[PDB]
Amino acid sequence: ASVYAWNRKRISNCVADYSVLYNSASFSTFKCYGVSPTKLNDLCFTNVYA
Amino acid sequence: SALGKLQDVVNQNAQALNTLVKQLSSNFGAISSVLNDILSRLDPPEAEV
Amino acid sequence: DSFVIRGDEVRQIAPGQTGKIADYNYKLPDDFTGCVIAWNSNNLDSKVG
Repeated sequence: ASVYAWNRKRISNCVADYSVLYNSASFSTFKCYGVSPTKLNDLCFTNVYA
Repeated sequence: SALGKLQDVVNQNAQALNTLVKQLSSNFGAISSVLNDILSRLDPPEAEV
Repeated sequence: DSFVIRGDEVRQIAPGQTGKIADYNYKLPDDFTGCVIAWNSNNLDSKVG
């Protein structure tokens, strides 16, 4: 969707493999704030909003 | 309340110690008050800041 | 230490900076002291084909 109508998605009750996302190498910027880009593969969250 | 002075001394000591323990759980401007959480969530540079 | 990178990648050459090159090619220490010089060499390094 457009920026003013940014699309939102809900992620829960699943196993998130962030290593593949980080190693995709196709991302111009992967700026992680509050959490490190690495060390994110061993953390647990109640929610993820995309 | 016949031993008010001694009870007051004990209360002051206990209250100071409890205040210290409670202060052990303040952010002071950090992301979280839990050192383990900071270490597990952040990498060296911002971890140390 | 001399090398060649892309212009957009010049940012990754810095202490405490996370990136593919900065992590797997040339990592500077967090307390690095020194200076980084970067200059464009398109006319001397780019050829048709």
